[PDB]
Amino acid sequence: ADSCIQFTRHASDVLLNLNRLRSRDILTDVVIVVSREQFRAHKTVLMACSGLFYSIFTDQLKCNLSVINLDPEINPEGFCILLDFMYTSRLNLREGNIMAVMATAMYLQMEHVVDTCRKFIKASE
Amino acid sequence: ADSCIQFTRHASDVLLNLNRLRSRDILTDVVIVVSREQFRAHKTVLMACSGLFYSIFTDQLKCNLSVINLDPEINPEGFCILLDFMYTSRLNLREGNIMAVMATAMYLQMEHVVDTCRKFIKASE
Amino acid sequence: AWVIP
Amino acid sequence: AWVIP
Ligand SMILES: CC(C)CCn1c(SCC(=O)Nc2ccccc2F)nc2nccnc2c1=O
Ligand SMILES: CC(C)CCn1c(SCC(=O)Nc2ccccc2F)nc2nccnc2c1=O
Repeated sequence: ADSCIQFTRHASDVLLNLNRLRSRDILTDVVIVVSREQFRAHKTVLMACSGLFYSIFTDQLKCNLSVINLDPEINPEGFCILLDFMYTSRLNLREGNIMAVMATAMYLQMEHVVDTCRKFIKASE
Repeated sequence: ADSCIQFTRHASDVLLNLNRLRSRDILTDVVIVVSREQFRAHKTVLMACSGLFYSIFTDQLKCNLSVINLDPEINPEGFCILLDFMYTSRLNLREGNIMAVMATAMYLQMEHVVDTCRKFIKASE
Repeated sequence: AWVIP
Repeated sequence: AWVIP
């Protein structure tokens, strides 16, 4: 209907509660492995944020996997920063991590993050 | 870190994509039954929006159920309106459905919705 | 909160 | 969009 009312803070509150489920390890259904590191997450949040995870979890065989191994060139800290961004909207971008974050965002197909990284690099430059 | 940047539209974009997964029936993992009607959804979105679903899906036995039957007094249209609100932030509140929506929101433990219903009822009256 | 979207 | 939160 065109007659709906909207609760402004709803989407933010849902995301905060999804991140609280991740903290508490509630209903997490996949482990992402990045070299020696493991990260537990919810497949639906990953698919909602990343073109790569959308492709993986819509594949008729990979949708059933409980462990996904990323390419060994992916930096675990870069992945951790992007997983935190998926669950919070906040990106911990620093001079010391920007190249790894940008490369990880390119691989995960997260264009907005790639764009801000490119802008911060261009400004320095 | 206190040095993060934030993407304003991220939470809204995640919620829109979760609702697109629900439309496409991708990764839905529970059927909610409300009398003669069935609704497919994602347990994590339900838990993030409703105190009742948080309690159900954190219970060590009920977390494994693929079907949850609601109380027969719950109106299916009222539930449909609240499920759409969970996935979109928009509440289709109308004179013809407000009592059912309020009763359903009380049962699902969705206090903000109960509050707006009470306000709209008080204004009429 | 609530608004007209 | 990006902002300082
Ligand atoms: C707007 C954009 C910057 C969001 C991030 N994002 C995403 S988000 C994954 C996505 O689109 N999920 C999805 C799609 C349809 C229905 C339900 C869904 F959950 N996918 C991409 N795919 C290819 C290239 N780039 C992107 C990219 O930047
Ligand atoms: C702020 C409020 C109005 C949101 C709706 N809401 C909720 S939302 C369910 C919830 O809290 N989820 C959750 C909690 C911790 C960690 C992860 C989570 F996903 N729960 C309630 N519980 C009892 C009474 N009222 C409410 C109520 O109004």
